[PDB]
Amino acid sequence: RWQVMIVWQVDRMRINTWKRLVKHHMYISRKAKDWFYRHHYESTNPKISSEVHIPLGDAKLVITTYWGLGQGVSIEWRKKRYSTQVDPDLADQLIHLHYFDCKQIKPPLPSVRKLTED
Amino acid sequence: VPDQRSKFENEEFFRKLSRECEIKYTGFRDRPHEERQARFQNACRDGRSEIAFVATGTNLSLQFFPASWQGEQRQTPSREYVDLEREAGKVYLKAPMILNGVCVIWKGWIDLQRLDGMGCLEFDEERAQQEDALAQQAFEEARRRTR
Amino acid sequence: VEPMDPRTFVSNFNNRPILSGLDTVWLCCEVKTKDPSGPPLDAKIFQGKVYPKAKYHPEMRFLRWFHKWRQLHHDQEYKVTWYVSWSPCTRCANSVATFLAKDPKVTLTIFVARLYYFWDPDYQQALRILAEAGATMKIMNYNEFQDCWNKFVDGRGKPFKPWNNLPKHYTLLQATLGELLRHLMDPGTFTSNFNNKPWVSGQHETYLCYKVERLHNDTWVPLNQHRGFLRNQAPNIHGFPKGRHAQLCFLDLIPFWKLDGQQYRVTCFTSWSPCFSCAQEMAKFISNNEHVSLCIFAARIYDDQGRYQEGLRTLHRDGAKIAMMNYSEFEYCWDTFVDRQGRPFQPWDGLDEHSQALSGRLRAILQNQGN
RNA sequence: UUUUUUUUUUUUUUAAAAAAAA
RNA sequence: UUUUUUUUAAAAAAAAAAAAAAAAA
Ligand SMILES: [Zn+2]
Ligand SMILES: [Zn+2]
Repeated sequence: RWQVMIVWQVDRMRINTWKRLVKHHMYISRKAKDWFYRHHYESTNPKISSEVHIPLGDAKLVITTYWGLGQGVSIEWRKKRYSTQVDPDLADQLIHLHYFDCKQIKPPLPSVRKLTED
Repeated sequence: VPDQRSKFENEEFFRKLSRECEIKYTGFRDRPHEERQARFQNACRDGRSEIAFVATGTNLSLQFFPASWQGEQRQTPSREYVDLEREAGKVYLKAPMILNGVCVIWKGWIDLQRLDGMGCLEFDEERAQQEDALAQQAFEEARRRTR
Repeated sequence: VEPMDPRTFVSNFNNRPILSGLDTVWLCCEVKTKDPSGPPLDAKIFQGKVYPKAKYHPEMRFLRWFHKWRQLHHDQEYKVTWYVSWSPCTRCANSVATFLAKDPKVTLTIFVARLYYFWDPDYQQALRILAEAGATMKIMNYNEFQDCWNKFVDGRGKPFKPWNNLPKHYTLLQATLGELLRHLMDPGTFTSNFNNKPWVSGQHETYLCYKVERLHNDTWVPLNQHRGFLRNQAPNIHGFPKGRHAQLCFLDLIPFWKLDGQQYRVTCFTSWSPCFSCAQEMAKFISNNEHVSLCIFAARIYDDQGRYQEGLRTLHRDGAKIAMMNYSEFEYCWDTFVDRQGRPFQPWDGLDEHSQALSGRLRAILQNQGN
């Protein structure tokens, strides 16, 4: 089959800032203590750099990060085997209005529209 | 379906996504073109490759993945297809995707010699009730609240 | 020579494949003529930023310094040596390879401590382009580290003390450079050792050809990024390196890929049979790792009164699929892991006779357990 | 370069015990 | 009331030693 995924195309620099900020917020700070970072090897897909899983209640946002395409992003929304693609504005809204609080800090907060700067 | 169609005429990204965009294939650009067309024919005829379709705004790209890569054989998304026998000299792409609160089928055509083509979106009312879980109400409640 | 950071080079040039918390890519080059017996002309150590910037990388430092040197020096053939802490970067590799293709005189030898980003294709293709440009890239051993400490480290007379787990990481990194750079064994060593005419002269050192599949929901599909020949290391070349017998590096390199819970099999085209000091580790390894099955094709059965029968029995009983090398498997080993350059596979005298004789020996030794 | 641990001490706090002195 | 010894746990840095670093943890 030809299972369909949307992809936001972005260079290695912005994707590496995205990875740096998300692991800095899970591990160095305690803002994202409930977030998951599924590694590249746990993904059986050959074109996945990472799977940042953001548990939103009983649901879970998925930010899959890709390889060898530059690189690509894809945002899902999974709750009991039900997927839903999500544009970066809605993913930003769900992240900021479920997890974090409300200005520039030396680590900027993980925002998928700053990822998809273009 | 009615409020789904009302918000379907309300999304800001949908104005760009369903304006019959000029889709192009961004694959192996530095190589010859003829071999790009030939590789498009092999990729649309094989079972292990990906194909990417990019709009004019160089930000959004639909990518088709083989179902064995994820290792999940789901029966209900089976309507996605790459048609060549339907019409001569033109390849059709069909993909049912659940975008935000709505389930929309992406339909496009792309010439084998132009490698470019037309893409658009279309509501299909079957997937509104075929989703057994139907967490669109929960999605709605999550997306409307604001701190 | 101006020597920079005496002490930080111990855990900054650290032979360990995965090592985070770093900011500096180091580069410790030296320039020479075509004759290496002569003294070096100059040897300057450079320090380029890692993720900081691509324009101010150590490779760009070297590119700029070579430019400023060669406008003030005579143009001739140069044999430059590097010792870099990481592997080159995508942009750096794709510019350094252009710089090597621009001047045929300059010949690099990029020695790396750790490989930078070996698990994504965007870096792997860049490293393959750099290696195809004409720079022989080798993982640093003890001797290159001793050269780096002797030249480019402000030592106070103290000698180079190798850290713990240097040679295990050396073979763990060499067998993925050999798989990421499509390194293929020569035809000469293949027709020297892999042929199954019986041991009367030569053929002292065993070889390997591993191959990884996936067992997907449809069928088996091979991965192409885990394939190479993992020859067993020389036994204690100066005492400190561990001399690993029975392609120990394969079993030790098993977990290095971070194998998924997805079950599959790994093919091991060994040019011998796993000995008693190498098969019990295999049986334990296939015991505690249920997901990975390990199929084995052997050229010649190891028989030196080493009680190999019990090890082979407990290797087969746990779930390893041992067979013996026929012309199909020999053809695959010549087709995939040997740089045949287009030449077809040539057989020897008594291919099927020796194959069926050794397989009958395998039947008479393996299958007689419990009658 | 940094997190998680094991085993030993230097000085302090607290508690218990043995001995000597006023 | 003062002095010597042993022990139960902690604290500032140190040397003895290990594991995870999938890469600005
Ligand atoms: Zn670099
Ligand atoms: Zn052995």
